[PDB]
Amino acid sequence: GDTIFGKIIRKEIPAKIIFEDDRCLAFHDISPQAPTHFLVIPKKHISQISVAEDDDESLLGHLMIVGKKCAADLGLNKGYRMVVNEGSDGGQSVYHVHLHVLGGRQMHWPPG
Amino acid sequence: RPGGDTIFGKIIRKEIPAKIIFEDDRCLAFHDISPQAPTHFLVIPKKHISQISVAEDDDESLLGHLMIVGKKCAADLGLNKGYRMVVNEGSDGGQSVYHVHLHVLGGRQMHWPPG
Ligand SMILES: O=C(NO)c1ccc(-c2[nH]c3ccccc3[n+]3cccc2-3)cc1
Repeated sequence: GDTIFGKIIRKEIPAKIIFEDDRCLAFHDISPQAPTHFLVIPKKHISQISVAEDDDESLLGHLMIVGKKCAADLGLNKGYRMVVNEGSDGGQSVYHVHLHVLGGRQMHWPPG
Repeated sequence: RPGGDTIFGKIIRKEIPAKIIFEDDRCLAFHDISPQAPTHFLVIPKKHISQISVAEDDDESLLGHLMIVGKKCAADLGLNKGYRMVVNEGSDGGQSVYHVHLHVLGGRQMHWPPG
């Protein structure tokens, strides 16, 4: 059940990597919807947040902490929006869990 | 007054009413008063963290717990077709209350971009 995000983690295709550790990867979105638009993904293949396990909690929190640290480092001092999409109604484009982080512009309401 | 005195702190302490979905020792899930989708609820920590930008490293498991509770709640509410989770930070993010909150929206097709 491989995805393009699997290929990015395995370094088989190019991505502009912002941050990496032993358990996650942050990289700029190829189809950016704001001046800054990046993704934070687990290296573990969790297909969708709906199937995340209880013992994934820390890992999921880690994505958010890394995301907020990356945002600060990228100069997003007026704020930002974090997004996780699930399933068809959520508009989940890739069946590998991913945290979007968008900023550098006013984000509007509703959030889609 | 633990929880702070944002509206969310008052909800945690049952000083202001809310439509509560789920509660444990770490968090509270309740319906949003100005819903942007057929289902729209919030998951908040009971610990007052003002915004994600000031979360501590040791808040990781708590932040994770918000998402796990969010996904469980979405399932329990019958959002079978999916949903969108949102955290807003600061002015550009449209953050309305300075107590960290995970929005969970579903029951309709969500569009792109997410605002
Ligand atoms: O000024 C605001 N937004 O721009 C604002 C933000 C939050 C509340 C608010 N949100 C609630 C969400 C869920 C349940 C109860 C809520 N609530 C009660 C009183 C204010 C308020 C009201 C206004």
